[PDB]
Amino acid sequence: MLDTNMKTQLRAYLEKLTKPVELIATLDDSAKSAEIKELLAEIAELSDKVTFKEDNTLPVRKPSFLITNPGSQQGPRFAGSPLGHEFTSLVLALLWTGGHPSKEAQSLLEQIRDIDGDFEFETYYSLSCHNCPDVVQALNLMAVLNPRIKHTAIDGGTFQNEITERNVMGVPAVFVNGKEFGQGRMTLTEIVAKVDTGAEKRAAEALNKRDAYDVLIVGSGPAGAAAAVYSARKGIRTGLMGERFGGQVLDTVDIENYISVPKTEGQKLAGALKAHVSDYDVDVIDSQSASKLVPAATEGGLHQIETASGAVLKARSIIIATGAKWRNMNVPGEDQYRTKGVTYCPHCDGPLFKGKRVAVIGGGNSGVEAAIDLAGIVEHVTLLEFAPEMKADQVLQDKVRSLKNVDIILNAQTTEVKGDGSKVVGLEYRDRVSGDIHSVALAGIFVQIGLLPNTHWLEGALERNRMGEIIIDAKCETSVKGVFAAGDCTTVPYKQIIIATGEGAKASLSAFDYLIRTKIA
Amino acid sequence: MLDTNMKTQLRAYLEKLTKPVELIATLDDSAKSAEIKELLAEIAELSDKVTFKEDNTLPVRKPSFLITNPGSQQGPRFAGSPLGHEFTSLVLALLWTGGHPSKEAQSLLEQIRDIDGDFEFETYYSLSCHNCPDVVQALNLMAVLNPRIKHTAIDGGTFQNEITERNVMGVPAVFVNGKEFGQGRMTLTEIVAKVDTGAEKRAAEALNKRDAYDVLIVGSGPAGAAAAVYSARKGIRTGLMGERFGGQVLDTVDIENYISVPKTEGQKLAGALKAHVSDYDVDVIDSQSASKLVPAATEGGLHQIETASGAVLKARSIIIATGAKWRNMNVPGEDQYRTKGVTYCPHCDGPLFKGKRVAVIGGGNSGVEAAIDLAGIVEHVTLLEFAPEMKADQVLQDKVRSLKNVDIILNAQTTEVKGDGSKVVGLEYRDRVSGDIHSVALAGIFVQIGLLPNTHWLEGALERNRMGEIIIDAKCETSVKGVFAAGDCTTVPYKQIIIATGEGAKASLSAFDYLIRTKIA
Ligand SMILES: Cc1cc2nc3c(=O)[nH]c(=O)nc-3n(C[C@H](O)[C@H](O)[C@H](O)COP(=O)(O)OP(=O)(O)OC[C@H]3O[C@@H](n4cnc5c(N)ncnc54)[C@H](O)[C@@H]3O)c2cc1C
Ligand SMILES: Cc1cc2nc3c(=O)[nH]c(=O)nc-3n(C[C@H](O)[C@H](O)[C@H](O)COP(=O)(O)OP(=O)(O)OC[C@H]3O[C@@H](n4cnc5c(N)ncnc54)[C@H](O)[C@@H]3O)c2cc1C
Ligand SMILES: [Cl-]
Ligand SMILES: [Cl-]
Repeated sequence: MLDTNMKTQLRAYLEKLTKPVELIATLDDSAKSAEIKELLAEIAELSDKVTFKEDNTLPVRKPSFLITNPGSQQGPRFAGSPLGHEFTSLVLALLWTGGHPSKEAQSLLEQIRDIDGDFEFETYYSLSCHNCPDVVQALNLMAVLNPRIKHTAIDGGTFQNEITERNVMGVPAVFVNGKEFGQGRMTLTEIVAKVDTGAEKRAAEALNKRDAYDVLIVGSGPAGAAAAVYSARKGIRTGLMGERFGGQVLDTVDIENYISVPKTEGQKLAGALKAHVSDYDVDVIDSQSASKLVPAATEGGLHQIETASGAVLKARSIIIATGAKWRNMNVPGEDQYRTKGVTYCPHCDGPLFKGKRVAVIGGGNSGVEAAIDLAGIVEHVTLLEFAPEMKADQVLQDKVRSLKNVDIILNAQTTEVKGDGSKVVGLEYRDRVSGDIHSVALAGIFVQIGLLPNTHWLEGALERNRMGEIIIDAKCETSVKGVFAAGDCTTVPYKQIIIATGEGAKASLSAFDYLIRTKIA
Repeated sequence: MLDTNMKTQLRAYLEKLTKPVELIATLDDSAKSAEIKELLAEIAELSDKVTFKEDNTLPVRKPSFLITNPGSQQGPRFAGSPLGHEFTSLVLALLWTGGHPSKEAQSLLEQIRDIDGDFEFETYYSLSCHNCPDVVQALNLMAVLNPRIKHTAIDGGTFQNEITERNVMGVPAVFVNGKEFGQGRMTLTEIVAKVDTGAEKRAAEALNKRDAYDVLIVGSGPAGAAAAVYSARKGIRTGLMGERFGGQVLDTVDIENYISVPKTEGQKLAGALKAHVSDYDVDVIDSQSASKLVPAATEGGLHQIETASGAVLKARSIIIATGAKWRNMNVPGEDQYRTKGVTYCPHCDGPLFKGKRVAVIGGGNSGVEAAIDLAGIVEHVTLLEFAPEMKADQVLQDKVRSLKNVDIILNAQTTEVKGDGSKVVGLEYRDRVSGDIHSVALAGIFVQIGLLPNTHWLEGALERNRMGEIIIDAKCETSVKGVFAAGDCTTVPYKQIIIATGEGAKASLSAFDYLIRTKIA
C-alpha cells in the first residue's frame, strides 16, 4: 500500500499539475484489484486535479488503470502494482499527463510526436527491478506524446501467468504489436531509433546523401566544437552533429572559470563557440541523435553513425563527444529551484554562500572533499550519505569528522527541497533506518551524486569503464582504430569546460594524424 | 682552417654588427699559433667592423685571443681552436660583443649585470664535444655582460697538457677562481644560480620571508595561469612564479585557435589571462627563475623551490609549468625574418601560403605530416631532412613521396634564410655529402625541428623521458608525491594554448585533492 512518505511526496508533486488528470480503472474481484482501487482513491484525494473513475466493462487486463485527461482515451496504462521501484514511473506518468515537460532532447520529442504508424507496446516489470524504470518511463512518455502509440506496463508479480506463457526470461521485457522488441536497459533514444524505421523525413533522406566525411564529430558541446575548429583548420571535410549546439554550457547562467574570461554567460559562450566553428568550413548538423556506431570493416574504410531519425552518416574517423547527464535527487521542489539554490556545477558557487548554511548530497570522495572545501567558507555544512557508511577513502572521512561546522548524516535520502518561491530555504530527508522525516533550513544544496555518461548507445562497440565512461589514452584514442573521444563522456578525471575544449583539440589532432596515415593518397 | 661555407655564413652574420669588435691575439711560434693568426686575419677581412691585433707580451695562454671592443679589456677569451662544434660559440661571442642581444630571460640578464664579486672562469672543451657549446656560450655571455666576470674557453686539443695536470675527466669541465665548478651540461640559469649565492637583493630576502604556500605554480604561461585561477577558486594560498607572465603567448602576433575566440593577439590574450588571475587572491611573482626542486622529506611536509636569485620558496604542493624552448635552424637571416616568413607555430599559418612555395625543416613524423598537409593548400613544398634518410614512419614516407608538389631533400642543413628586408624570399642549404650550397626561392619556412622542454633544472628530481618531457599520468601526477606538471614541459602529445590551459586546470584540481588528503586538519 502507499505509505506515509510516498503520500507526502506525491501530494507535493501533484500541487504542480496544470491540467486535470483522470485515473480510469478496470477491476475484478481479486485481492490485487482491491489494492489498486484503494491506491487510486488515495491518490485522487491528494489533489484537486486528479480524479478516479472505474469502468469494469472495458476489454483490458484486470486490474489495470489508464492515466489520461478527462474526455480522452490517450495515455499509458499500468496493469498491476505501480509502486515499489515504479513509484517514480507513476509520478512521471501523472506529471507529464498533467502538462509537465520532459527533459529529453527537444528534437527527440518532436520526432516522437511525428511518428506515423500504430504501435501497441507492453513492458513486463517487477517492483524490485532496477533497470525497468527507465524503460517504463520512456514508453509511457511516448504514449503521452502520440495517441498512435499505446503502452501498458505490466507488473509481473500480478500477472505471473503471462510471464510464463510468453517466455519472459528477464525484466524489463518489451513487446510491440505482439512481437519481442527488446530486453534489458534501453534509453528513449534507442527505443525511438528502433521503432521509427520507416521512410525518414526530409532531413534524414538529405543526410543519407551527404558524401563521407574525413572526420565526423558526435555531440556539439565544448569538446565537439573545439574538435570541429581544429579539424577544419587542417582543411579536411568536417562534420559536427549534435542534439543542440552548446551542450551543457548553453543553459549555464554564470561561468567564471573559462580561462581568460573572468565572467561570461552560458548563452554568450555557446554563441562564441558557434562563431568560432562558423569561421571555418564545417557542416554543422543539429537536432540529430546518434543511436549506433558501426565500425569500419577494414583499415582506411568508413565508420558509420546511425541516427534516431533513421539516417546513416559515414566517415574515415570519428570523434565521440556526447557528454554526460548529471544525476538528480528526483524529489519535489528540485526542478523549481534549479537556478535558485540547488547547485550541480562540480567546482563553483561556494563563495556564494559565505555566512550561510548548505548541504552536500553524496558521500563519495567528491562529496566529502566538496564538504571540506565548503566548510572553509560557509557558516555550516550538512552532508547526506545514502549508504550506512561514507564511501570516501578513510583519510577523507577522518578529516571531515574533525570539522565542527560540518554535520554528517548517514543512511539518508532527500525527500524534498523547500523554497519561498524565490530561493531555496531548506530540505527534508528521510532516515532509511526508521522512516522518520527530518527538516533542515539552508540556502544551498550541492548535489554530488554522480554522472551518467551519454554512452549507452555505444555499449559493446567501444570499451567503457564500470561508470560508463569511454576509456581513452593521452591521445584520446579509444579501443577502435580511427575512433576518438573527448570530454565528459570519457575517463578524463575532471569535468570542466576548459578541460573539455582542450580534450576536443587533442582528439582532433590525433584523428588528423590517423587520417594522414590511412587515407589513400 | 675556416672552410668556404663557414666564411660565407660568418660574413652574413657579421653584416649585422652594430659596434666595432677587436680580436686581440697573444701568440707563440707554434704551428697552432700560426693557425689562429691566419683564422683571425681571415675573420677580420669579412667585416669592416672587425679588426685583428696581436700582442704577444700579455700574461695569458699562447695561443689565445680576446674578443672585445676597441679601448677595452672586457670580453671572453678563446685559447686554442674555436672552430668545430664551437663555431657557433665563436659566432655568438662576436655578435654579442658587436651589440646583438641575448634571447635569455631579461630578469636573468639583469641579475648577471648586477653580480658583485670577481669570478675568473675557465672551461675546457673539445671540438667534437656536443654539450660544450651551451656551457661555453653561457659563460661567454656573462663575460660580455659584466666586466667582473672573466672567462677563458680552452681547447683541450691544443692544451692537452693542462687537461692531464688538472685531472679533467670529461668535457665540458668548468673551474672558477681555481676550483672545480661543474662538469657536463649546464644551462645559464643553473650557472647563475650557483655562482651568485651571496647576500641576495631586496627581492630575494623578501621572498625568503613569505609564508609557505598551499600550492606554488612554477612558470606563468597559459598552463600556469590556468592552474592559478583554479587553485585560487578553491580559496587556498596560491603562488604563481615565473620569468615573464604570459609565456610564449605574449610574443605571438596572431592567434586563431584559442577556442571561443576567432582571432586575438598574443598581447591581448596574455593580458586577459593576467586579468583572470588578478580576479582572485594569487601572489604573482615575476622575474624569478626556478633553479632547483627539493622534495619534501615527509608526506604532508613542504617542497622547496630555489631560485637563480638565491631565494627559497616553500609549499605543500607544486605545479611545474615551465614550457619549452622551440629549436631554431641557427643560421643568418633567421632572426630578422622571425615574424615575416619563418614560422615555428606547430599548427598554424598554412592557408597563409596558398598559391605560394614553402619549405618544411625536419623529417620526423611531424615534419612529414606537416608537409603532407601543406601540400594540400600551397603551390609547392620543399622538405629538408638533416639525416641521410627520413626518420618518419614508413607509411608517412610512402605518402609524401607520392605527392607531385612536394620535394624531399635528404642529407641537408639550412645555411641561410633570405629576404628583401620585408619578407622571406628564399633559403640556402648545404648538401652534407658534397658540401655544395643550393638555393631555393620561397615565401615561407616551417621549422619543425624539435622542442626543448625547460626542465633541465629538474634533472634527477622528477622522471622525464628521453626528450626531457616530465612524465605525467591523466591526473598530471609526476614521479613525486605532491608535485604535478602541466603544459608543454610534460609528455602531453600536442603543444597548443587551449591544450595547456586545460592541463593547468587538471593539475590544479589534482593538487587540491592531494592537499585535502595530506594537510593537517
Ligand atoms: C548546471 C551546471 C553548471 C556547470 N557550470 C560549469 C562552470 O561554471 N564551469 C565549468 O568549467 N564547467 C561547468 N559545468 C560542467 C561543464 O558544463 C561540462 O564539463 C562541459 O559542458 C562538458 O563538455 P562536453 O563537450 O564534453 O559535453 P556536453 O556539454 O555535455 O555536451 C555533449 C553534447 O552532446 C549531446 N549529445 C548527447 N548524446 C548525444 C547523441 N547520442 N547524439 C548526438 N548528440 C548527443 C548533448 O545533448 C550535448 O549537447 C557545469 C555543469 C552543469 C550541469
Ligand atoms: C612562435 C609561436 C607561435 C605559436 N602560435 C600558437 C597558436 O597560434 N596557437 C596555439 O595554440 N599555440 C601556439 N603556439 C604554442 C603555444 O604557445 C604553447 O603550446 C603554449 O604557450 C604552452 O603554454 P605553457 O604554459 O605550457 O608554456 P609557455 O608558454 O612556454 O610558458 C612557460 C613559462 O615558464 C617560464 N619559465 C621557463 N623556465 C622557468 C623556470 N625555471 N622558472 C620560472 N619560470 C620559467 C617561461 O619563460 C614561460 O614564461 C605557438 C608557439 C610559438 C613558439
Ligand atoms: Cl564548475
Ligand atoms: Cl599553432
